[PDB]
Amino acid sequence: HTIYINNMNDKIKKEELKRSLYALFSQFGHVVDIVALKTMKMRGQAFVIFKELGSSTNALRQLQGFPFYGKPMRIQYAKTDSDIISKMRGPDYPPNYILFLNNLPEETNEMMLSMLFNQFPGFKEVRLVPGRHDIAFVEFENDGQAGAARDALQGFKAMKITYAK
Amino acid sequence: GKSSKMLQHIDYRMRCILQDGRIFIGTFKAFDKHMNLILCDCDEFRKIKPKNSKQAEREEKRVLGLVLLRGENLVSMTVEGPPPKD
Amino acid sequence: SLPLNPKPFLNGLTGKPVMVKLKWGMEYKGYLVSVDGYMNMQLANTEEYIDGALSGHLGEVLIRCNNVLYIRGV
Amino acid sequence: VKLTAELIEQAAQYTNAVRDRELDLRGYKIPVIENLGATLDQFDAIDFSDNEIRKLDGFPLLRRLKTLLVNNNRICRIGEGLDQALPCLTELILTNNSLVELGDLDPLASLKSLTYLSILRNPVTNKKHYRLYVIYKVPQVRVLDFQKVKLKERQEAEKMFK
Amino acid sequence: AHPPELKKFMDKKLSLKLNGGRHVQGILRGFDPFMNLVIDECVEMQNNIGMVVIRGNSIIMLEALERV
Amino acid sequence: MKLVRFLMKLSHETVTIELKNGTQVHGTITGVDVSMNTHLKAVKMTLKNREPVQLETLSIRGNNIRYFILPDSLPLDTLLVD
Amino acid sequence: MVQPINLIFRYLQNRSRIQVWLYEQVNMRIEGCIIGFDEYMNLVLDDAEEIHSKTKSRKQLGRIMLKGDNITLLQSVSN
Amino acid sequence: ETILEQQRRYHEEKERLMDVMAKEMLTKKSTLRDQINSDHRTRAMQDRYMEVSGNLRDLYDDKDGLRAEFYNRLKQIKEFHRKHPNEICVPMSLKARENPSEEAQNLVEFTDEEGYGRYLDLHDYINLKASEKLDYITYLSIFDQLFDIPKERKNAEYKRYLEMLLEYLQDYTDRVKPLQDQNELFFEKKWENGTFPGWPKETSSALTHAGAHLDLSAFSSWEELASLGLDRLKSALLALGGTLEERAQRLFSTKSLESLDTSLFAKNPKSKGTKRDTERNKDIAFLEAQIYEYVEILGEQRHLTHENVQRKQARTGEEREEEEEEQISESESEDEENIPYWLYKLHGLNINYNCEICGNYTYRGPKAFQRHFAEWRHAHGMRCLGIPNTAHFANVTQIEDAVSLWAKLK
Amino acid sequence: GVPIKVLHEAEGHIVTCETNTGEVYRGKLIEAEDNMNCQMSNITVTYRDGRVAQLEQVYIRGSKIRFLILPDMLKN
Amino acid sequence: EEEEFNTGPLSVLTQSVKNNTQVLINCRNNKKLLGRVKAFDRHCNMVLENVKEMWTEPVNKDRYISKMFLRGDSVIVVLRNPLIA
RNA sequence: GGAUUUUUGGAGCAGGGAGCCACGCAUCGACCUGGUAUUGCAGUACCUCCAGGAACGGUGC
Ligand SMILES: [Zn+2]
Repeated sequence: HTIYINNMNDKIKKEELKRSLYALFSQFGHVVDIVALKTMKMRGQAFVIFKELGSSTNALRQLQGFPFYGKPMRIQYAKTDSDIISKMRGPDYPPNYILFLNNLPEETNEMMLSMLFNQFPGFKEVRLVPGRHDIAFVEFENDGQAGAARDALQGFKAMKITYAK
Repeated sequence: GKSSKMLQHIDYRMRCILQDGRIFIGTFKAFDKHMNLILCDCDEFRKIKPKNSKQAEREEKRVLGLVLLRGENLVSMTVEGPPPKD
Repeated sequence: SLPLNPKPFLNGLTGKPVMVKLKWGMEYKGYLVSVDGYMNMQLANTEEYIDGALSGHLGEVLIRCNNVLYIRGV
Repeated sequence: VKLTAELIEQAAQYTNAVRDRELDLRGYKIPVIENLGATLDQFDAIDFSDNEIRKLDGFPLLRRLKTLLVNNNRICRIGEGLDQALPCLTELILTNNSLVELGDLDPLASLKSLTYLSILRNPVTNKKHYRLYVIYKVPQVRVLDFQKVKLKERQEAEKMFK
Repeated sequence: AHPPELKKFMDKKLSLKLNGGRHVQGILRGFDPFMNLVIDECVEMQNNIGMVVIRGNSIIMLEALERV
Repeated sequence: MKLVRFLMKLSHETVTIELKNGTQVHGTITGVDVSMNTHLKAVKMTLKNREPVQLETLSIRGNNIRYFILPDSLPLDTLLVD
Repeated sequence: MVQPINLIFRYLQNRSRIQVWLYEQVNMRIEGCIIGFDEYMNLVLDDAEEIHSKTKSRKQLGRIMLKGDNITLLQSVSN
Repeated sequence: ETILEQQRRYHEEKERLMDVMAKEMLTKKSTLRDQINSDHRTRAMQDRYMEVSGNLRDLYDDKDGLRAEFYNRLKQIKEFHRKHPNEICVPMSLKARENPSEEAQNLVEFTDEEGYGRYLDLHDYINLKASEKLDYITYLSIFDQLFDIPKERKNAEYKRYLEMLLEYLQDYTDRVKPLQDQNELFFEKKWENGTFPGWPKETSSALTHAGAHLDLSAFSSWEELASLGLDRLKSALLALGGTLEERAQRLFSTKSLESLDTSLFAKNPKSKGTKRDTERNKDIAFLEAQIYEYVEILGEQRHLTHENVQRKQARTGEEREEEEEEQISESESEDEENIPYWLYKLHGLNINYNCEICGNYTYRGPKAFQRHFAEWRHAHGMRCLGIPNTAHFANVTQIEDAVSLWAKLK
Repeated sequence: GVPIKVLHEAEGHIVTCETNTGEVYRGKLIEAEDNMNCQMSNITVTYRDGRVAQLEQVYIRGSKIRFLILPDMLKN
Repeated sequence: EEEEFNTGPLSVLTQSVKNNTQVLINCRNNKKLLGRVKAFDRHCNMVLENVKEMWTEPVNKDRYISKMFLRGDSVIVVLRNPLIA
């Protein structure tokens, strides 16, 4: 639900860094809240949390390693649930790290599935090579990479994306 | 006795000069024991009372609308206009 | 110690010299005659102390309770 | 769908990410931007992103307006009354927009309070010496494409297009 | 004799501006009928003064930085 | 006992009122309330370092008024007697 | 809930050092040991002192009965 | 950007703004005749319309009906004329277009908003027929531009001015009838022998506000006319004119003093006498001239306000209350008009029962309440519940019984 | 009083409160008291130096409250 | 009221009203009004007759009032001493 | 009905010189120039250090 952005410079102020993160995430959509603590435990770490996970996945796909205040900010899915996103919103294995389902139309190939799972930094196995070319199974070694991959591929028509839980 | 000193300015344009030096002129439609006047379409001026100024007849005039000025912060009162027809 | 009110302390300070310091920095130090129900003080033969220096004695000065900031026996 | 006073009143008014009042007119696809006077300067930000506005003009008087987020739109031009209409506008995010001409960003040079510039994924920034031209035209702009401008960058930008 | 409506800012971080150009920020634990607010671990802005009690005469305004 | 009755008994009497801010209004007081809210008719009011303005009526509150100087012909002995 | 009057009564029972800022006066504040208080929140300070915010100096005042109108914000002190 | 196509669209919008006003004039040409009769008293060079056609509300042959409404139509026409001149001033100062049209050609959408919108937003918002104003002036109302006493440029509010004059005189001897007689002078009467002095601080402070309110009321009454041109003409007439002339007193100065001759009257402004008056009382004399020009422009409106004040003074209490109610109804209206008891006891009818499913409908007797479960609007109640009309849905009379519907067990 | 009764109905609308210290806080008031004490949520506060900030929740008591500016619909 | 004023801190103003003695009451506007009080109140409100108000702006001045119904708000310190005699 | 949110006030006092521009004191707090430090999942009065500049801002006098 939030795009956690890291590897940023700590020389920027908290309000200026939150405004820069909001201006970077404003291309993907409106931002609900911004978390930017300039303490030594989280120096250089700031993120924007939205009510919808799709805008956060689009922001994590767009502004990963882009030039933001002199440093390449690597943006992925949030490992922790945001206090604003959870309040806007309102199964322990779900969402699992392996998305294995059917109905993968519009020329879904093994190389296309590998290029889609390359956005996930911890992807392990990709199996999309059937006779009907419908069932695809992408398994990742990291939960936060597979969550960002599912948020990026959520809406690629619709197609079925079922976690292996 | 009659207690008409607060009701004579009821629904009439009165200019209450506050203790900070500013004066709000407006249609005070309410009277109370604390002499708190709520002025409808009030105009606030802080420099001086505008009485035929040849140099600048409109200076620091702010339209506050329905602004309720309490009687604790008031310094003086004056008659600046009649009751509005609207 | 024992529970003593500030009104009882101001009543026990009567018959002894106390200084009523106002909000403007000046104080009147004299013998308080009596205390009122609203903690009002009247010091007889009070001497005025302004900015740490004595000014003069004005006699029996009845200081207002809201105007006087503090009352301290000395 | 063209913007109107009823749409401005039905737009959401809440706190932004930097604790600012905003008017959420985003996702409207309005071909002409107008009816900005109904807010009565109660919103410091105007979010009209992902719209179909071609020329950035028609804005009404707003003394308390500070941000104008019009990113992911088809904004290929900017009006000449930018300094007269939004002199207190500090941020104007036009990321992934239709900004191509260098003269289209010439109207953003007159905004003296403008400091944040986010014009990424656009053809105006892809031109030759585009950042130097933007720094030369807008010396008051501190952030351009999420990058700070220094005195060495100002001395480098003062040579070309002087 | 009515009490001040500080139930939303109770057990929450709020900063109240006092007289003399000072501010006290802390967690409010209660209030009084004369708007006397007790803030535990208040900070005078800086340095903290611990548990403080502010009278309602100098209490001008209070703004909460948390959820109220 | 109280000066509020002596202020309220000074109707249709010419006196001066110096405010707490320093404004001086001289004129005939038409009526005063119990909380020293005196309404004066045809009272000329002058602020500090400014020209005076003539008004038909002027209401002065008791908190913002510093001192009410009554006239020498005002019956203060009759006003103090209850 | 703990009231400010209850906290002042607990401080007067403990006889510890408490400092109260002066209303409309940021230069000087009162401090001392509370022995008791009245119904109008006027605390009686034993061995009172005038703590300076800028000068950082204390002037001896003794037993001072300060009215509650001059109190702006009262807290405890270790010294 | 296509500048020639933008200029063609601006010319089409100007033609549509002319045609939309032509359709409004053909629908009600009485407003144009009233505006021409109002502008004939201001500008004399313009030609006048036909008197019989303006009386019958006709342009050539067709007589239009009577249409608050005239003020709203004048404000909408002024807004349309401000929009037309702005679009005129905007435009006053091929192969590549055809090749770029093929990009993103696979779009299932309709594009028919090129030139029809300018006519649709200017045609005299409403669904079919709810307002005579267009979409640009759909929120326009005369309540924020006129007071209750004026009633959409039909009268004037002089009671506040009379009370301000009484407060300036610092007495209670001023009545309602004397103020309208005293203000009737405001060409040299109000400068030399007026009701109040020319340089009084109490009188002039109310007089400047009264002149500004009279100019605002005249602008609200002639918003369809050229207000800026009328202000420029009134300034040019005062700049050209020496206007106040006498047989023996010659020319007076608005100083409040006369001159022996016109040679002395021109040289008096270069001395220290008239120059201090012109430097310290230019705004007061300009406000007096604007108040006199507004009173001359709306002297029929001032006479109507005086007649209404005289009718309210000479009427009774009930007649004045009825006149105030009629004025309020005119001001706050739209522009365009549009058995025994043993049966009651021994049948259960003494106790009434309501069913929550049928919109909480109350029926007498338990028989009708249990006969709700086979009904028509109560069947719409189960349709709103989402449970099908079954015996289990019939057995419950509450809304919470829909959680045990067909999509609960199988 | 009449003003104490009229001030309590100002909750839920966009109104401003000007304090005696010069702070003007304009926003949607959650509730208002009879002694000119108002609590607002999602408001903008302007200082005497021209600085404007945004507050998620504010509460201005009547001890240092100078005036309250409400909408023109409550005047009629 | 009367029993509090005769014996408490208002006893100086009560004795001045009883013996027609001049008292110097300092006002809050940097002035001091010296004169006899014709009456007294609970809130130290006195109607002063022949009150001379001396204010320092420090230049000594004087303003004389034959009658002055002074409000009890501005009264800060009222020094009662042998000034009439 | 002189004890904090309304009326018996915690308010008074000090703002000018020099040549169309700059200022007397203390305190707190954003900041500009370069080097360096953190690769960290946080809901926050406020948070890296060294070096220079401050014609920077608010408060009382
Ligand atoms: Zn039923």
